[PDB]
Amino acid sequence: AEPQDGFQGTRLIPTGADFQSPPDPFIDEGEDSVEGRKVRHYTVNFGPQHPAAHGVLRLILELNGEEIVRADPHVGLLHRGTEKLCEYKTYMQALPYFDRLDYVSMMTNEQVFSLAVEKLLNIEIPPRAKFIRTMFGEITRILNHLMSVLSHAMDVGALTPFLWGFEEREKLMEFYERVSGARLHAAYVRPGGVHQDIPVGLLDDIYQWATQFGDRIDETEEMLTDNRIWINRLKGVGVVSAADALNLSFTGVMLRGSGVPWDVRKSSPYDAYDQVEFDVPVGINGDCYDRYLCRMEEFRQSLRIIHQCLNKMPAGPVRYEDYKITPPPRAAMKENMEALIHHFLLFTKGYAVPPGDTYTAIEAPKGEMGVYVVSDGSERPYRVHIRAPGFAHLSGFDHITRGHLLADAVAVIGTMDLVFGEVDR
Amino acid sequence: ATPAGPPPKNFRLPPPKNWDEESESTIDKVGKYFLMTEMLRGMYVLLEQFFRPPYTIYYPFEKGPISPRFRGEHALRRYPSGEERCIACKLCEAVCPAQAITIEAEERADGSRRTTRYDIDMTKCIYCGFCQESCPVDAIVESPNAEYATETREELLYNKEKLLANGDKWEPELAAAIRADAPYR
Amino acid sequence: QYALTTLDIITNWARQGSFWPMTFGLACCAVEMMHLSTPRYDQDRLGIIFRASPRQSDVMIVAGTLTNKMAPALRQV
Amino acid sequence: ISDIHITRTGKPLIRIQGGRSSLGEHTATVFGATGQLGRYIVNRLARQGCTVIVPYREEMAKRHLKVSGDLGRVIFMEFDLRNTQSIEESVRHSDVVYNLIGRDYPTKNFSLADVHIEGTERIVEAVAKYDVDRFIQVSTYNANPDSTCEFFRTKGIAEKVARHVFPETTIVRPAPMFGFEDRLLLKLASVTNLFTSNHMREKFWPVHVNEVGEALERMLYDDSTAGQTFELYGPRQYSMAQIAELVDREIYKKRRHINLPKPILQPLAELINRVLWWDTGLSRDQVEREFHDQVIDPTAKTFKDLGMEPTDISKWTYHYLLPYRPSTYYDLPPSTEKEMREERKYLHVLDDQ
Amino acid sequence: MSYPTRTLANLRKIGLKEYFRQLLYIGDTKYGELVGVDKFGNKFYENKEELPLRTRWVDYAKHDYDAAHIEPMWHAWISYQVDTPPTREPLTQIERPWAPKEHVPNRSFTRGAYKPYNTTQPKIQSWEPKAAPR
Amino acid sequence: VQPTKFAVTVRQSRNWADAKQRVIAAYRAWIRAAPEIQTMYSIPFPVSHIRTRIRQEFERHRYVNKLNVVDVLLQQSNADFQETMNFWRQQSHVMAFFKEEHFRGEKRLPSNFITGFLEGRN
Amino acid sequence: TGRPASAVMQAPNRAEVWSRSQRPRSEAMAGPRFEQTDFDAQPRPWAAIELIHKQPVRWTHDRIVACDGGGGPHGHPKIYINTDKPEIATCNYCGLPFANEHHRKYLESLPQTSYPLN
Ligand SMILES: NC(=O)C1=CN([C@@H]2O[C@H](COP(=O)(O)OP(=O)(O)OC[C@H]3O[C@@H](n4cnc5c(N)ncnc54)[C@H](OP(=O)(O)O)[C@@H]3O)[C@@H](O)[C@H]2O)C=CC1
Ligand code: SF4
Ligand code: SF4
Ligand SMILES: [Zn+2]
Repeated sequence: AEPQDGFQGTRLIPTGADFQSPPDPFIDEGEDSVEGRKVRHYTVNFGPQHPAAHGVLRLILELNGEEIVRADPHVGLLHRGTEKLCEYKTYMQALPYFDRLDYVSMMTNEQVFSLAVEKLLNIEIPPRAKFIRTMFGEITRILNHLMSVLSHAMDVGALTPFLWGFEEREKLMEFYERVSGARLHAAYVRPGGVHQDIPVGLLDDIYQWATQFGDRIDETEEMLTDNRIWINRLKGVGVVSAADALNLSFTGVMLRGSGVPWDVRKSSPYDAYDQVEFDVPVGINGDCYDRYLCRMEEFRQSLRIIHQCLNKMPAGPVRYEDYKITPPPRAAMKENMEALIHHFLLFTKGYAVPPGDTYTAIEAPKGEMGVYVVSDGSERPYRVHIRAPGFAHLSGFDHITRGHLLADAVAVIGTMDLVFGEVDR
Repeated sequence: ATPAGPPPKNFRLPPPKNWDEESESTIDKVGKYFLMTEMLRGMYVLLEQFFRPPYTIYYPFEKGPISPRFRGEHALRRYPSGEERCIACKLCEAVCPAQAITIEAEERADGSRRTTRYDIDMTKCIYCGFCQESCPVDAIVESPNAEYATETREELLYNKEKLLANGDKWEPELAAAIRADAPYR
Repeated sequence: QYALTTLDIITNWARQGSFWPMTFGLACCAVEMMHLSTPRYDQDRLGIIFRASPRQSDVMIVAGTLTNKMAPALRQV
Repeated sequence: ISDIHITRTGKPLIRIQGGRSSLGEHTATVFGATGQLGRYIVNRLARQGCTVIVPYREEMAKRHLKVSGDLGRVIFMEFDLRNTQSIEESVRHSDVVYNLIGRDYPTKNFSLADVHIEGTERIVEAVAKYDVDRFIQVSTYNANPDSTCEFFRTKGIAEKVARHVFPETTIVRPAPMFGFEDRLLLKLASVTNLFTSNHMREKFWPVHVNEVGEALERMLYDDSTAGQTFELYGPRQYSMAQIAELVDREIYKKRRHINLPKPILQPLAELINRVLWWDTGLSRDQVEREFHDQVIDPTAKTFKDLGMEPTDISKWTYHYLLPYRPSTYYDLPPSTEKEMREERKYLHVLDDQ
Repeated sequence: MSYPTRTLANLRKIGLKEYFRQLLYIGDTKYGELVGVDKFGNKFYENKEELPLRTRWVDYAKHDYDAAHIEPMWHAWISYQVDTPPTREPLTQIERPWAPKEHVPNRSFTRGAYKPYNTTQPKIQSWEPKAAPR
Repeated sequence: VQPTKFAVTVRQSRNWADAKQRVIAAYRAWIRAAPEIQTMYSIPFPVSHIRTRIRQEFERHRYVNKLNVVDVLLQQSNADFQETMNFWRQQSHVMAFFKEEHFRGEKRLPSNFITGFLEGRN
Repeated sequence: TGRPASAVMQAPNRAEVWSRSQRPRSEAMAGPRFEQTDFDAQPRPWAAIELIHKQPVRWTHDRIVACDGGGGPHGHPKIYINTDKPEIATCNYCGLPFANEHHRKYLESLPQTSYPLN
């Protein structure tokens, strides 16, 4: 009989406090005396004006000398109301909003929204689209790890690998511009497949880059992996146990670094990841050094997947073949009545999506990215909620940093793959 | 943590090894420590790069590569006769994810369906190509041009005059880019 | 007159030759901005050095979406 | 006070009152808007959605004015006061023109008469050629063409020229204004030593620059302010010494004035102005100006006529000078016995670190 | 980064005057075959033995060189968007009497900067008052 | 408390007696903090003027007779109090709370019918 | 705000507006924002209405004529135009004029036509 039952406050609702069980005491392991003197902490604001590791980050820390007492990240400096805007857009019009969430991982961001909409559309995309999206997925994973690992290396003082690897970014950004017409915000992966087919000379150009990328990974490992300064900066820093990582909502490398073998591409396969072979790097100490080694090995497995996609690329259409969902080819639209109508309706009204809801998750470069979409049967989504892995990771910053040195905070900010378009949305 | 079923073979790590049991000689261990062998190896890598060709190009005398699909400055196009391609369908105004296009239209003096206002707010536009994809006559296109930074924000409020002039200037690129990519569109 | 133009040329040559931006890298535009310091374009070849604090900087590059929550910080720097 | 304003020449202005995007309907030119006071009139007009024409000399100096208005509202024009084409290109579209052009010192290029008398005369002649509705001419307190002081004198003739060419000229006589970026409160609060040949005994009624800017806006709205004259001053008379007392009382620093005598300081003030290239706050006609004492005309409209009540400068020293009071831990007054006792509840060194 | 043998060779192929002039704008010692000239007077060169993306380059006609001075179709060529230079490009030969005759550079920061305006009439027209006589 | 400086765990009130104590407790903390609020945001008003605003905010909700609604208002008050006493708010946020500092005034609605009509709906 | 011909002419090839809601350039480029400006530098594309009417009539004997703009996939959607009325038929996309040969003598009789006829 809520909420009038609350008008006069009967039957308080049970909290988690009302279910605290006393531990079993048998097996439970857990004057002007100067010991009673209190210690005053000083509270320091870090960011966003004063330089931080990266992004729009106001990090408010309570310190005891050099040690972190409380860590309090203030976010929303990049909260742009993306989730509300999506309710005033068609599904086509909302797709570019996903490029701008994790804005170094554009195609996998648009991949997760395409898969969720495809699920409510009840359509199976063509095999060539599946292989193109998987291929661009691992190209985007390398682009992300190049940004993440190297800028994390640059934050702790290692200038040079960032320069070397961003030329690799330039080469892979050319592939993004060749398929779409953009360096970053491709809007390439759409529900139904991909916008347009790849130009006839792209696969060989990707292959030529693939023959030399292993050396680029190796030269990066020459400066960091065995370097004793790098090890002393990362080993034993930002430790989280396997049990707490699950309870903190950690996904991806932040979870696999603590020993849990789990990859969304393996557990719930999507696109063509069931048709490709790859290994999952897993750490054992749950620290920044293990997470660095997992990400370096993910470079090699991504390249290994890309080579398989180059050889397994099938022929056929790249867009689902129903002009009620995907736009017809321009020659069809100018030729026959049916195609022109379907072109007109898809670009003014949009396609109608059957009502319902779904939670769809992928293994994004920064961990489990998910999207929760509610369809009301119309051409605009009723609700779009985005699950960003960086949001859960930064929410754990206090748990992993309390009691530790202020001089290790830059290491764990970089060990979390943190882009604040993901965090704030 | 592990999947249901029996533990994966050899998932449990063997017990830690004591200092005594390390399979590495003292002289090698002491030598690497005092001589900093892995740091010397990393320095040697830099000298190898010091004698490799740099990747730098000398912009604006040289330019980076762009594709026929590249999405830059907007333009309004004509037919070979010079008639406007635009017929005020409003498909680009409806699909626009950022509401950057504003259009008004009536019958022209000759009775043709044409626009009277065609504005693009370049400070609202997200450069996604949706208008160019939605246009049934190839009227709105994105040119390859990207070098049009302006002194004032008002210079980025393009009206129909600015857009038709852009199409007149850039038409040979616009036709070449359409020529190369139209088979894939 | 000619003297004052000469100092004008000299003082302007120094402002162009050492162009030090304070990159307020708010979002994805900062990624393209970050690619100007990389080997392909190498802004350092022209004298551009990115600076972390506004005190050492001559130019502010606002590269990103400015939210209301963030605007007071931008005005402060 | 309404959605309709009818201008002197009859134009009806149907106005949508609001903020940045609204329709104020007025087109205004503000000469000398790049100075201390020009920011408060330009800001007030632009944020009502009025079009403000800003003639400028230095580009980097006027950059802050654009923020006031919506797109297309603040318009900049390159101008020289001896380029007539530039003055009347800046004015031919306006229905109100503010003349805020003044200078307390002579320069190599402009005598006080060149910038004030000849300056006004070119602007006022442009106003009459295009039939601008309201020409508000800003002047000085003590403006009198019979004064020995060239400042007051050249502000006197320019009043007479403006009223002759354009009889409906509105003359505004502000007293020395304080406020943000003023030359009263911060000048006292900042310079280590002042060369004042009168022991800071000149008296006047300081008025907030904000209220002068607001007053200028209020004359635009009422057609009854045309052909009028406005002395604009604060409630209470002060002297440079008494205001310096307030300044010192707020920044915890002691003022020190050398006070060289007039026959020696005045020629030196001339030399410094002819060899240094900036406003030194010191010049021959400025030393003479400090012996004069602001005398308020009794036959001139005041803030009363505009519905305003000026605030006293002592209400504003703390606000405007707060960022100049030291806040180092070294400077707090001694700890109370309450403070001495609580310190013994804390450890004051980390021995483990 | 030229290297000694590259710079020494290009010096011999170009001479010291040209070498120093090239050092005054591009800051390198480049030599190649003249591909063509655009309407503004920019000269375009090709050399396929250069480093990738450095095989095409422009010598600007104007001392205050700006990237917007490049003729449209040449802009595609130098950015590797096409391989056929405008000298052999048939789409540059279609006669458009409306096409701008002189080159259009970026006009920002000058008095030729584009001024936007409403291109339509007011949506509402007030009555024109006509006081009927008594 | 434990999470951050002025953090109050969200709890329902048991009864109207419980709610009244919290409301008076919330008011007491607010008007006590008024001297600190002035010097912490350099507010150009006296503590008297600030403390009046506190009472009016509590008086807009004096007539609430629903327990669940009170719990909502109490949670809002704690959230506003924490973000004020922690220097999380900026001077722009606190200054916007004082309705006098808007350039169109504080009497932002017409006094009566004829003043609003003559100006054009206010 | 405009004396020169670029500031008055609606287009280089047409003085007058070609739609009723079109703002005349003389009023559009007037006001304070156009004071210190070069007017020849402003974008002034040619009027499309004047150019299409220089196109000669494409004569045909067939009653129905297809038009797609002539670029194949690079033109407009293919439509079919009826030439049975004794007048010049115009494509509703590209404005191209079409006429049947049956009406040539009456169209040649007409004092002035919308299209050159030759
Ligand atoms: N401030 C005060 O206490 C008092 C001021 N007044 C009068 O109030 C008005 C505004 O005062 P305030 O804003 O404080 O003065 P400022 O000195 O701050 O600004 C004066 C303005 O005049 C312009 N100007 C000066 N000389 C010339 C010139 N030769 N040609 C063109 N422009 C010129 C300046 O432009 P630029 O920045 O380019 O130099 C500047 O914008 C002036 O008329 C002044 O005389 C009178 C009594 C008291
Ligand atoms: S540009 Fe194309 S899509 Fe937009 S109104 Fe013109 S014809 Fe229609
Ligand atoms: S590019 Fe995208 S955002 Fe810009 S006008 Fe075209 S549809 Fe709108
Ligand atoms: Zn046609």
